[PDB]
Amino acid sequence: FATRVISAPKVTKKVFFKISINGEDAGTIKFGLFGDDVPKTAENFRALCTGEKGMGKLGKPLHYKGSPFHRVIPNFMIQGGDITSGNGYGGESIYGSKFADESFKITHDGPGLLSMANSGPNTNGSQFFITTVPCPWLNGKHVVFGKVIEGMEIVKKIESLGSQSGTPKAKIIIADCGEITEL
Repeated sequence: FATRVISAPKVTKKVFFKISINGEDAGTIKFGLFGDDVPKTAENFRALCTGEKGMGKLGKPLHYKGSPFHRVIPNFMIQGGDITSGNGYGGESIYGSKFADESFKITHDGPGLLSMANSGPNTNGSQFFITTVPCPWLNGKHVVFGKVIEGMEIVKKIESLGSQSGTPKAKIIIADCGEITEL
């Protein structure tokens, strides 16, 4: 029994980041993941929020907790998820290698979409970005797998601390993260 006539992919799992900025609590971003459409990509993100897979092959916990938003470009996107080196060059998926592009069906139609960063075809790891504008030129290059469902004002606050070069003007950390079970 449908309680909303939805114009978007179905949200099948919910996760959250708690954000600190220069060590000060900046609130919670909640995400909904499109697990019916890209289950493997959604599952990778979900597990990295809980840390449940333990230690990765690169010697760091498979866990977003403590990782920074390392590139923040106003009027474009904010990018994070380097859980191994925390500088924008690292990261690891739960699958023991970088994994293939699952689907390009969901497109970068507006702000607040979760999408995988990469370094070419089939190089998904842990790095992700959140759009703050429509980015249709990224369609077919990056796998969209979720969206912000609460705390978009925190995304905008992060975005306002960015720069044209992408170097952020404050230290923005995923202070905590996990799965929303108390649903």
